Amino acid sequence: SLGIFPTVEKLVEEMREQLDEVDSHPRTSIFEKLPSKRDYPDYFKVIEKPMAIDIILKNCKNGTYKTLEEVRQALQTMFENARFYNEEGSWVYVDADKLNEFTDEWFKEHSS
Amino acid sequence: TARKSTGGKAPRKQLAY
Repeated sequence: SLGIFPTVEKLVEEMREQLDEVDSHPRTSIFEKLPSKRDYPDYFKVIEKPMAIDIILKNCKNGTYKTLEEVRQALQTMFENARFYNEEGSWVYVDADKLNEFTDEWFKEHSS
Repeated sequence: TARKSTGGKAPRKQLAY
């Protein structure tokens, strides 16, 4: 069984369609995979629970996340990690906040 | 805001140590 994967895959596609107004980069870009431990080894010593979109999708396929509540918390952690690690107003920080506002609206509709 | 040209992260300076 695919569990909640079909619904979360739809959410992820909607997130990927949120593009920056100036350069059109998808706001999901920097969140698709974890930072490279080779490039940013210290990220893994300051961020207690790393999270990325690939992990959320794999967790939905393998049954680790069976509820939208679990996905909500995984996204919350992902965005909190980005707001902690990156400078306020940087492209990564703004992408986190804009995506978080979008996902909050989506969860509201799926909890209505 | 536009992506950093190399695509890098934007760590707070203290976290670059």
